Amino acid sequence: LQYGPLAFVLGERTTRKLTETSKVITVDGNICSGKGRLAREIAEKLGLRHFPEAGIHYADSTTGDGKPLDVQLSGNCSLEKFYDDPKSNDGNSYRLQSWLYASRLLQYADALEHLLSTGQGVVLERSIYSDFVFLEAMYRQGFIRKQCVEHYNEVKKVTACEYLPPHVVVYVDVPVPEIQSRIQKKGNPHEMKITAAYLQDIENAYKKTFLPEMSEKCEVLQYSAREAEDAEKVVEDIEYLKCDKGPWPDQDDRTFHRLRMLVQNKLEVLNYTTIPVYLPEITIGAHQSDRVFQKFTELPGRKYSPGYNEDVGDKWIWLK
Amino acid sequence: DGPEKNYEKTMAILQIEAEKAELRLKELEVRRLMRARGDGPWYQYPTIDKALIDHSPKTTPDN
Amino acid sequence: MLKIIIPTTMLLPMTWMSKHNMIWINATVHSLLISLISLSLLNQLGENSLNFSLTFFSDSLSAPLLVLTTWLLPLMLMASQSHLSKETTTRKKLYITMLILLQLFLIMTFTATELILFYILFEATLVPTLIIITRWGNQTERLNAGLYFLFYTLAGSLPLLVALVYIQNTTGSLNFLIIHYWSHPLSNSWSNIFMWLACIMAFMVKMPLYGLHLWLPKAHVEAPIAGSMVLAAVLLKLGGYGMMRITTILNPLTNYMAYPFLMLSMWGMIMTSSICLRQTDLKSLIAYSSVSHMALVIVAIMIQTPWSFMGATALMIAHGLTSSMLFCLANTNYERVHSRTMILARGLQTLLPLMATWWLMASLTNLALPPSINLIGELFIITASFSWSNITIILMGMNMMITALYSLYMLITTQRGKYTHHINNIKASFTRENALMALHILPLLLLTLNPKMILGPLY
Amino acid sequence: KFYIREPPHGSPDWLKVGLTLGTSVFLWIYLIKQHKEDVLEYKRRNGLE
Amino acid sequence: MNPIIYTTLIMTVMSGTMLVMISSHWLLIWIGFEMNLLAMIPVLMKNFNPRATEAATKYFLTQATASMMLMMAIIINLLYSGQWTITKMFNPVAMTMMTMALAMKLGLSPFHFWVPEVTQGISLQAGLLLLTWQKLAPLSVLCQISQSINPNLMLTMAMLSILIGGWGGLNQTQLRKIMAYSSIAHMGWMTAVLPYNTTMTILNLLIYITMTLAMFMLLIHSSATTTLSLSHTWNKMPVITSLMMVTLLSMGGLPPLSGFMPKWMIIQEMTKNESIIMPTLMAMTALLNLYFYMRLAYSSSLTMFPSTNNMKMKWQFEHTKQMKLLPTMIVLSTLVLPMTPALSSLN
Amino acid sequence: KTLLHKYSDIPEGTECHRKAYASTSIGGATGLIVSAYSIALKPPASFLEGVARTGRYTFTSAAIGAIFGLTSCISAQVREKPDDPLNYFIGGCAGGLTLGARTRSYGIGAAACAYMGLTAALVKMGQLEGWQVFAEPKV
Amino acid sequence: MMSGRPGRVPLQFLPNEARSLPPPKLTDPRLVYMGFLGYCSGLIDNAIRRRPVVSAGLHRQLLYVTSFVFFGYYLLKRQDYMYALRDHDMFAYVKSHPEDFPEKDKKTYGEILEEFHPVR
Amino acid sequence: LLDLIWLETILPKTTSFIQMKMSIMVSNQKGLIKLYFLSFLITIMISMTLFNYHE
Amino acid sequence: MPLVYMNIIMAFAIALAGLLMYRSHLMSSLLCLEGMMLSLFIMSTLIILNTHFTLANMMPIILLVFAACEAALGLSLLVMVSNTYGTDYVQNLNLLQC
Ligand SMILES: Nc1nc2c(ncn2[C@@H]2O[C@H](COP(=O)(O)OP(=O)(O)OP(=O)(O)O)[C@@H](O)[C@H]2O)c(=O)[nH]1
Repeated sequence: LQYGPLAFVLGERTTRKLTETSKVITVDGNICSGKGRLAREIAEKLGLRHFPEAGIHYADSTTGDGKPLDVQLSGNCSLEKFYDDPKSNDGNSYRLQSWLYASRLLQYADALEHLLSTGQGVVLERSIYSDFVFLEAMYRQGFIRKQCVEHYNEVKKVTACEYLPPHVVVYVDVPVPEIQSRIQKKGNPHEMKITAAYLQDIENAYKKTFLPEMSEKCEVLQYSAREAEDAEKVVEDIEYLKCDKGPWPDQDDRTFHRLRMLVQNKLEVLNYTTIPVYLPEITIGAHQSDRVFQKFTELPGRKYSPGYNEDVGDKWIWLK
Repeated sequence: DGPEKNYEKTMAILQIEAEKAELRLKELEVRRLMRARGDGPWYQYPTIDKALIDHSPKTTPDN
Repeated sequence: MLKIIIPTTMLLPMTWMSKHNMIWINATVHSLLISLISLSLLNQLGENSLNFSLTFFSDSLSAPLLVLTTWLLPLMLMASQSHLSKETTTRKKLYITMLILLQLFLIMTFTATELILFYILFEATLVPTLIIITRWGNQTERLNAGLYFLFYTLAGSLPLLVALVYIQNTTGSLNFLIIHYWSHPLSNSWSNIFMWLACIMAFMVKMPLYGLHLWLPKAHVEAPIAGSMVLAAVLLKLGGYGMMRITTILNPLTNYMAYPFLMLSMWGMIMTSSICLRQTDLKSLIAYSSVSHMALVIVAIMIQTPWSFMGATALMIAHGLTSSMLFCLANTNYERVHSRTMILARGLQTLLPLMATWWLMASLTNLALPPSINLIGELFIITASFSWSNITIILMGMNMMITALYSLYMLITTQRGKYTHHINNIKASFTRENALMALHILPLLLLTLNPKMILGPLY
Repeated sequence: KFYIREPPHGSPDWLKVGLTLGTSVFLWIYLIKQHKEDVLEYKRRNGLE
Repeated sequence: MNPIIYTTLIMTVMSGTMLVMISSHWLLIWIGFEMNLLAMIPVLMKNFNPRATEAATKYFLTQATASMMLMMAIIINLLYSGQWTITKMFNPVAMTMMTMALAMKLGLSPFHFWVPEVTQGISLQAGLLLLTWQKLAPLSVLCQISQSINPNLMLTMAMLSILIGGWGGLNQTQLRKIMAYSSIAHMGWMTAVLPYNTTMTILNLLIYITMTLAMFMLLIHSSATTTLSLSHTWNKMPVITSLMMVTLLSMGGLPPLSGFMPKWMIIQEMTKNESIIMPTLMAMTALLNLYFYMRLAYSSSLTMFPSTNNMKMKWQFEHTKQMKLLPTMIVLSTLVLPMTPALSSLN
Repeated sequence: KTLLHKYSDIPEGTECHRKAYASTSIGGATGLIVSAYSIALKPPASFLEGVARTGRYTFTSAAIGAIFGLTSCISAQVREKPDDPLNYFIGGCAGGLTLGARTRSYGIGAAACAYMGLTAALVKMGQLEGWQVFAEPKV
Repeated sequence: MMSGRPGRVPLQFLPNEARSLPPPKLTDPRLVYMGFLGYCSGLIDNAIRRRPVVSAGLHRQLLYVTSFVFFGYYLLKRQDYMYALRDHDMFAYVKSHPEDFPEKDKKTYGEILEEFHPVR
Repeated sequence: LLDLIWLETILPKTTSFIQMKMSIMVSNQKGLIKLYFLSFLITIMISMTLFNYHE
Repeated sequence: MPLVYMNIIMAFAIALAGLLMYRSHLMSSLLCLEGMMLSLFIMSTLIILNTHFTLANMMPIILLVFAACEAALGLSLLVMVSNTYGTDYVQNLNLLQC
């Protein structure tokens, strides 16, 4: 049985399974600052599992086969258009930011459910608390309007407060000109078309609000590029910090029940991601919404409830 | 079918519905009478049951 | 009547599970067999109403209207898949379901025996029509249309309900047969006057009477074509039918209070007709013409003369057919032009000769060219009114005159002229619409041949 | 197959299905038994047959 | 709230209502009222927002005033009669005081401003509970003592409830407020039919209970609280809005839907009691309720509204809350009209 | 109820002064009731403007009742038609226009004519017939 | 109307006496319609859960109709008993009060002076 | 003049405007507890003997 | 219908009037509520002591029993309005108006 009120009444707690090794970490940094590398290294050094950085189709990975659905069907926005044509009236950029926010929201939801259900710790590449660095860095670059920023802040406050901050977070400090050289050597033509001011603004927004406000919520671990190169030392650092900061200690089993209830209902998590605000890049029209929803319905495995679609290979539907 | 079909069917229907009509009128009149006087099986209202009363000799003689 | 009710109800599963392509074919054909079965119901005993059961009965007034509805049901199905082609299969199936539920409610209404059951289904016709008008409407004031239509109907419907339950308490039963056979004279009490008003004003709202007729130029003009024809053709006849049923227990009072409404229609049929002349939209012109014809039917009802009743019934049937055909023609032209002002596309008689004809005898029947059932139904009412009061004739004599004017005016200004050069989307006449106007027109002349059937119970 | 995770109801619960049919047949045969008892008891009540 | 604590509080609310509906002693009925009031406040305070505190307060002090008034009536009755049995009031002042003492609990008179406030402030589930379960007890007491009501006072109460509820519902876009006003209107209907035949009151109460249950659990399953949010449900989930509009047509009472059967039967009863102006008045003024019902239906299902792109993910994820008894509730909410005479089972 | 009964005791038409006084008192009573509700739900700002509000309401209502009474009695006496429902209808437009003339509005009192006069005709018809707005439980 | 009738025992569906009445037939149109409500409830239940509303969960729909019919039978028996009781109390009160139920000295239309209104 | 002006003003629009106007004065309460309970207070003696519901 | 009853009824009437009128605070209204309860207790006690309804003397005790419970719940409500509001006044309690 999935965890509900009846399980708490029966006696299914989560403080019992949760231990010191049950940690939720995000490894954050600049663009291609080795955050995925270091996240994987702390993952299998500390024995914790790893959810990769949520993107456009991470939610596509969560449901069904996991293949990345059509871009139009899965949020009608692409990172490549962001990199190539940044400023356009279609507003693909804020659609990208909002969809990435909601995807990282569900990534954190599943991550929290994991270590609150089985007790195994979780490691991540960025999260909600590091999600705002991008949006502010873009907005400072003449990228999006302040109405999009205010919609982002209003969605953040009403869809992030019900969650609680991570256990530890690792920062991999790599200088922005080194990041420019790294993207030079990367090769993908889209990330060539980047403003170095945007990269410096990502770095600034990281170590101006993210890390400071982090330090009052959990324990921060600032590592330079060379310092984060030797992963053994960073994992032995995260082992020995104190693990005694934030709302994590003062977290009773009843608030555990609340947060498990919240994470287990995905529609609740992203219920306020679709608040009626009528933003120029957010209102899909009645006709467009009708056609796109119909297209999603004709997509296999998305017409009936998961586990009932006969077209996909289900069975026993008539006594299910 | 023949006209006798409709004739006898209308006889039965008319008789049944006329019985329904004056039964409804009798229902209205009976309800009025029983609510006005109460000397009938329904429209009775609750009253205190006598078996609750205790008749044993109390402390005060002339209770 | 369950030989017509049960198949109509079972028609719902067929469409609701038919394939993505078979819904239209299946609904059309099986509705055609339903109309064929209801064609039997034209079998009428001399004077005794056919009493199938306690709750269902029919006579020479309900049967022609029932046949009209059942024969009509394929016609909306044929007129709808043009503007309903680009829709989801489930949505199309529900549109069909709304139409079947409408027809079912109309059948139970016309075959109802108790006045309360008649009221239940009579008003219950509102809901499917409301959905059809609101959701599938294409114009702006469709949302306003639904509010206007529902509230106008209900404002009369509820006092009728109060009057009916009061009658049930007093008389004993709302059964038509009882209230007619056990009818009692009505005293000229003012409480009885208000009871008559309650029993009359609902149907007169759905008649409509002049003044409180604003729901049609704001409802029929906006509804999808299927809704428009089912409204004008039959839903208008609901008030007339109900009045014909209810005037049995509404005498001799009626005459004294017949004076205000009668002339309200008599004068009103002029203004509406005049409003028809200075119109800009085809659908509004047809709606106002429908108001005028229904006002003539109102006059026929309140005369309470045998001849008036027969002419009334004939006019209801003929007007239903003619209004449905005229609305269908207007939809064809509008869809071909995607606009409804009757000046944008003129001189299409050459381009579409069969449409030119269909419009020609549609106007002729609307103009009441003898010996069509429209003309005989009109003339019977005219003679009854003249017997009741002579001066009526000039007002009557005015009406068709003005009617004739607009009865040809749109035909002059939509096909009898020069085509507009910048438009080119007028394609060859799809034989669907031509056939549809055929199924509209041939039954009209067929009933013209034998009008003893649509002549009503007084014949 | 399609869904990476097991479905909430994908393989139907033999338990709940079993109780569903078990109660339904109970309701049906209790209904029949009750109807027979009522008809016979009504027959013997007023002494019809 | 610990789930066991919530279960105990719900059981105490239900036990207070049961104590009201099973006790003969007046003091025991008041004790049931007190237990209901005592256990109701934490249920509202479950979500713990300032709206919840505001609403729970306004709920409390009104109910406390009503219950103290109910004691004044009970004590006067005992003084003038010497009986605690719930039969009838032997002092006209006591009953013409308890009529509004039992009215603020229902929230129908000008003692109704608390209802929209508490409904909006507290959560939707506790709103369902407040608008459905918290009305059986005072209505049960009114049904027991209906034999000795001053009809003028009760009818005036019912008329004011209907009129102000229907009018106030016309000017709110929040679903909780217009449901509170709809509940006020239905209170007016049942309370109007109360003095003549309490069986029709019970029938209307049952229909309203099931139909409000269906409406509210549809709202919860749609996770909507404002008109725009509910309108947005069409893109994510259309069957909810499709059932929404049918249930709203039942709210207005349009036959052949279930909602007509009370409105119908009530009209049939009081016209038997020579009351003709009153049924016509209510029948006409129910159109104010119907107007905002159709306004809600228009911008929920009959016209699809501008959606939000992130709903592409919302369609990707299904619901988890089961919403038990909902499909049955809709069925008794729309098609029970052909089984109308079954109301004799209540009698 | 006795205050309303004052109108009942005076036969319609005759004793026009007493009937006018009784109708004025009915109007004034309704006026202070409405003004009390107004200053309760809608907050005033001070004592003197509160008196202004309640005086405006009671002035409007007392004028309405007074002119209704006067029109009714003089119309029933002049035309010798006491049972005439239209006797109250002049009280409607009198009740209408001045009410608009109390609010300095034209359409207000124009529609008030028809509305108030029609309701006055029906209430008078309540005297003519045996209508009961609050019918005691009979069946 | 009957909540105060003598001999009533509270909180029990059928008060034993009702077995003397003909039980409602299993074919009864009211009963089968209440079974139809059971089918409908299954259709919404599958539709409400994004399921193949016609074919999904045959057992769930089958349970729905069976449950409705059972409560349908008992409600119909309860419904008919009250209406029978209404007639019983009616006629018994009619017989017990002959003076309040006068009989009418029957006469034909040939002697009734029914006024005729000329329809002009 | 008649249809779109006087016929709208005579029945539908007038009633709609009346309901619109006075539903506002009904539903614009400031929500304060003090005035709500003051209105309850006034209704108390208005029902008590001002209308003489007691007798 | 004797005299002391008049004084207790009149005291309850003024306490009902005082409850139904607020000035600033929440504690004062609660005190007026418990005064209403006091008047109820005194009245009922007088009634049952006078009538020698010996089995009914428990009724004022149960009255006080639920009296204290309501007072406690009301003042906890005031605790929460103070926690979220700093003070206890009612005119500033307006967040639910819209
Ligand atoms: N607009 C936007 N883009 C984001 C956000 N988070 C991540 N991305 C994009 O997702 C990708 C993240 O890449 P990074 O992890 O920074 O770098 P990388 O090249 O993958 O290399 P590693 O950091 O070593 O994993 C880039 O395309 C980012 O622009 C966000 O919050 N907003």
